Amino acid sequence: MKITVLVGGVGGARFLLGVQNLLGLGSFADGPSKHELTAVVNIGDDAWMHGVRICPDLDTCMYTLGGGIDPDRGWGHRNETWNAKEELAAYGVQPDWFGLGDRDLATHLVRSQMLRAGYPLSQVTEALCKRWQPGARLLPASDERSETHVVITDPTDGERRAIHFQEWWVRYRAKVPTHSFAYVGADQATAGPGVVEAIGDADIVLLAPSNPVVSIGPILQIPGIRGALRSTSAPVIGYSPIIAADECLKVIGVESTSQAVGEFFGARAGTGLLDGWLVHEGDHAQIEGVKVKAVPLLMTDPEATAAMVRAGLDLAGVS
Amino acid sequence: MKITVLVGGVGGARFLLGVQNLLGLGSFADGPSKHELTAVVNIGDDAWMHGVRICPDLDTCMYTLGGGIDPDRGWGHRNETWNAKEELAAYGVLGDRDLATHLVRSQMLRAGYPLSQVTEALCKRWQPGARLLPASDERSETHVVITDPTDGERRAIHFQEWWVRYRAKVPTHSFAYVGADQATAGPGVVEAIGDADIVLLAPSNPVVSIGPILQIPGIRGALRSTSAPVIGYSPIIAGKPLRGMADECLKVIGVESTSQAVGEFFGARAGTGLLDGWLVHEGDHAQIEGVKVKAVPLLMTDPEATAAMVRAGLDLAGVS
Ligand SMILES: O=c1nc2n(C[C@H](O)[C@H](O)[C@H](O)CO)c3cc(O)ccc3cc-2c(=O)[nH]1
Ligand SMILES: [Ca+2]
Ligand SMILES: [Ca+2]
Repeated sequence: MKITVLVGGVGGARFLLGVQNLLGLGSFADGPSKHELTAVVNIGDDAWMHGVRICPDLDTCMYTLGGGIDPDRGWGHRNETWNAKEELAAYGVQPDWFGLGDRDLATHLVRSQMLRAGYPLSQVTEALCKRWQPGARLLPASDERSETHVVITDPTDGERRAIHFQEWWVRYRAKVPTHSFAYVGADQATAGPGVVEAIGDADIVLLAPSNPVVSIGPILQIPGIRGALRSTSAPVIGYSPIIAADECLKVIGVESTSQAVGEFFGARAGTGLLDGWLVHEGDHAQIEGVKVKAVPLLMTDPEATAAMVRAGLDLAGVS
Repeated sequence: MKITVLVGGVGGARFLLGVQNLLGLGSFADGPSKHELTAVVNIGDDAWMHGVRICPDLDTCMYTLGGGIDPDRGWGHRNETWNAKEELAAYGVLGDRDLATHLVRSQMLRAGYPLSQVTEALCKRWQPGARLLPASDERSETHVVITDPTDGERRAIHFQEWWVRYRAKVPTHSFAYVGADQATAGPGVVEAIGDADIVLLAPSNPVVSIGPILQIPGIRGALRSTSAPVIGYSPIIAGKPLRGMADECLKVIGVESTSQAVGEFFGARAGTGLLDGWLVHEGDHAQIEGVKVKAVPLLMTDPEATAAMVRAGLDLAGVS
């Protein structure tokens, strides 16, 4: 009936596809729907760039579930052109390191016009989703600003500087000496409309195998959201993103193992979040209070991920 | 060595090229010129659209004098795409290269820069070889008052919406210059009109291209008082197949599409009007009391023919 998933990045979007294929939602609708998919989507990477508002995780989910995503980039449109970006370069304006594709820009333009006219992000997203018809509710973790910053040592002058996550990841490639993460605005952000209720009324809550520190983690920094998870009746099942990201675990000093990431989220039995923790084939993890089972955890295609989604329901004991 | 031109539309940009060709400015420069071209540019078609500020006449002048216009289409960039517009259409609500200009312009305006300075910043890239002064740094947007067919009410529509959607489809009652009364003349505009050796009104549409410049407080007063001669060019070209058609915007204000009527619209400086001279196309006549009228070729076939057109205006004014 009702399943809620926390997501970020391309992995979160690909996980949602697996849920949809499993329950006949969205593009995979084969007859009358009998379940509802709700995604709580990271806003930590959102940024104003060139006077327009970029919501990468919401867009990636919207584009992916709607059949518009670039299969080889994982972000932005299929058949994208970059003529507006080329002309911005010809004007010599900055930032020159962030790619605003022509098709993509229409999304940013409509979004920005609505937000400046007072529409909250949740409403903008549903307005944009009417065109894409993703077959899932894409809820921004908040309608208020909550942006992940990165504290680095700047290589041009050796000075400490905070840069938005986008500049750290897209411009520096996570290649600069990096000291910590800051979730600027998280404590002052309210849980987005429907977010607490979606976590509270779910039959199960799933954590997509997205980046733990900078995709899922920032969702968990919104005060209302972490409490909903601790207080909800539904089982909470996490998927480990460690199959062998590594850069962001290092910054907060956590090992890059399914065991360490499991204890990063922690056990509901204690002060933590998880009731179950699924890890990849051949991987072993043990958390007291957390049901751990090793299963195939590679999102090869919507069919393989659907099995991944099933593995979580089975461990949660939910039908 | 100082010539000021009021301009709007594609005709205004083509006229500026002729001035540049005559005085060796911009693209037609050989060695450093000793003349200065200043354009006073209509802002009446400017609009916020899709959250960005679109300024059509300033951009047309900037792209044209900067050599960025597509020679075989005559409008817009070379190698222009319309993919963002395609997606805007799919969303149910504007060239891709064009959008870059709007993105840069809007960021500057929202950061406190006035339109005059925004224009100077964009011109560093285009280098049009002319000073492009917005008629005002305040909003003054030309609307058209229609009878709306959903409810039969008078409604003001932005001229650009009227032009594609409502023109010739519903009763059209008047023009309104929204914001004009609260607008001041743009920086350097009054001084450009006052210090010129000659002021030219390009053969743009008189009501909605030149006309709205004249609604900006201060600009009409500068025109009446300047010591420079004021020479207007008629936009009426007779001899077309089927005798052409009447200008639709002149029709809204019930003015005939003749060089005589457009001349009387601007009127004579000797009276309450604006012209010292009025050039009409060969084979055409106008007689207005106080106004020197001469028929000469008035087709902007190429910068060379436009250069001759500009030369005739200096000759009519008696300015070297
Ligand atoms: O590495 C890049 N990632 C780009 N991304 C992806 C984005 O960086 C994501 O924030 C991270 O890739 C992690 O999700 C975009 C996402 C959008 O919604 C819109 C535009 C972009 C542009 C880029 C880009 O130019 N380079
Ligand atoms: Ca707040
Ligand atoms: Ca009525």
